Amino acid sequence: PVPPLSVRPAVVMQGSARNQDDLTHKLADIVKINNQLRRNEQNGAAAHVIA
Amino acid sequence: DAEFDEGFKVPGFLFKKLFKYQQTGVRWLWELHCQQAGGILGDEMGLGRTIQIIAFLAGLSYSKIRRFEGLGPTVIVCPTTVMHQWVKEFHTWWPPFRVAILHETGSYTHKKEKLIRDVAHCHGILITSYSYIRLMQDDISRYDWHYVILDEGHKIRNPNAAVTLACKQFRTPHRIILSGSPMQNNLRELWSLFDFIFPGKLGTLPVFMEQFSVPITMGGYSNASPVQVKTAYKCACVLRDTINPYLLRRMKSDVKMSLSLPDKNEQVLFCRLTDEQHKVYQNFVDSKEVYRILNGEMQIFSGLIALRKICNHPDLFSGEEDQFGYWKRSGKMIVVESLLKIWHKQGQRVLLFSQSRQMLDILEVFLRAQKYTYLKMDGTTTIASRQPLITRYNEDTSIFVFLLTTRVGGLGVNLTGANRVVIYDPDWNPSTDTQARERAWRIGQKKQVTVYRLLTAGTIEEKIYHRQIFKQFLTNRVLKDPKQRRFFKSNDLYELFTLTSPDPLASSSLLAKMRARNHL
DNA sequence: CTAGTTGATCTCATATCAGGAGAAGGAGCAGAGCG
DNA sequence: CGCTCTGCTCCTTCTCCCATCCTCTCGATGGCTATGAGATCAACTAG
Repeated sequence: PVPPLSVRPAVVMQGSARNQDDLTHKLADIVKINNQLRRNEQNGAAAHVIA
Repeated sequence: DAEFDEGFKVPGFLFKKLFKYQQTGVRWLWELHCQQAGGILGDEMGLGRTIQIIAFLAGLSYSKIRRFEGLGPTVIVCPTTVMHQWVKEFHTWWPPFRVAILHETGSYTHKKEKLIRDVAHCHGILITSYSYIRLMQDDISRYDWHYVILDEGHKIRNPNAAVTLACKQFRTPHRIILSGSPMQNNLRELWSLFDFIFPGKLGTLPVFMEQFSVPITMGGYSNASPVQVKTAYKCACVLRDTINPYLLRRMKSDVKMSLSLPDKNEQVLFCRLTDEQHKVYQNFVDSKEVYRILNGEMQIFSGLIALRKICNHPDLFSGEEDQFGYWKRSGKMIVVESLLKIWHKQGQRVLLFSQSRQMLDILEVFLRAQKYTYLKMDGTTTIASRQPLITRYNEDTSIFVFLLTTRVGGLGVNLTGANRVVIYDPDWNPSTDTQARERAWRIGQKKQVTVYRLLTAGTIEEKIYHRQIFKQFLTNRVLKDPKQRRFFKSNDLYELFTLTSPDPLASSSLLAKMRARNHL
């Protein structure tokens, strides 16, 4: 379960740079590796790579 | 008539029109039909590969082989350019079949599903495109097709594309791929093609990679240990043996004496980057963006696009008589000017290809700037105007040069009218430029043709050239012969951002064969 | 009606040290039935 | 007479917890993840 935006608000700094929450960065890592694992299982990858 | 094993009689007049190799093909296709297996017609393009399907299906219908009384409803999936070409071909080489086109152009002018039903009931030959296959996997895969020919079937080379899955939803065993190059980048493409034609032969995709792609690839690298070279050699031979029955690949050397093609040439020209071109390239390689890409902070593709553009023309930045797309601003355009000058003086028809589409526009405005009468043909040119454009260019010699994007420019069009071919822009895919250059040197090309590959020395394009060479060697190692020489020129790393301009078997035959393979 | 044009809009292809306390598990082992 | 099934010890992980509230300053970090060709389709635009 990925929480809503209220639990991880993207606070705007003095300028326009929108800083993301720690939860959002972590979910970014999770989605990155999840997509990476999904393609590695779908396409050519070694068993140790998937592991 | 000509007669084969069980009941296959193909009409004699039709047979006599064929060549010897095309006759072999027809026999091969029928043997597959007997096995109920599929195959890849990997004949090199121009070798009249399509005619073989016509002959075989004609013979099958005529023989009335016994669910189906001869030839049932069948679907042809071919690239959008060539649909009417196939219709024309069926119509001439065998009028009796009904060949319905499934397209916006089409000829039906009602709902399409009615047409699908009509063909599936009256047993026609439904031509369609890969898109309409992707978009009506539901409708189309409800009608017990008898044959599922895919022309230029390499488009199914991605096992996960939607079109691939849609094509692999068809149920009949009589699946055929007509693909001049059934392997273009790596064997994953091969597995995909075999999994359409013959779903189990090469195993699952993971297992295929594990067992074949990894070893065969590792044997190509320059630094590979000899042990690994020999594992690659073994695996490559196993693969050829596995795929031998189901791939009929006649190159244009085992038929040349029996077919009499003209001379072919493959010159390469290492173009030199002009001053402004050099400056923009030298700056952008030194730019922070390239440095960040080297650090892996974002996608590499952006950098590669930028570099290719720079080498292709300074269209990163535009600089009277210095308007956008000015020839003198970029060296390759200077070379093209000289070549088209000499060739126009030779009264010769040229065929200029470009991987890009907007660059095809800059080439177009150039050819306006010159007095060269051209005809341009890319993805934006209407499909209905496509085959008539090809026919027009082939019928008269008034049209001198023929701008082409390689993606529609390749893929089954016949362009025998042109004589000289120049590949202006490299690709990461060797097959693209190969089919491009092969548009001319086909059956019916009654005049000599030479191929010029224009390349920028020391820039990205040379490294892309190295990529497509390494790919070509990998394809050769598994299609033409596994004794390929190792690609020693480069280590093929991410240092391609630099500018370095010039200046019964009786169980002893078996065991002997086994010992041979396992000695490697 | 019919080509032609034009947005969207999708798909596909390209690359490599001054904590402490308590609770839970495991290991070693004495010993007691007991078959 | 060896096998089991306790159940005691001892160690060893292993986890958790560490007053309230309030003021100020100061330093760091605060990113996109791209491109283009071809095909469909539906909107117009002209004929």
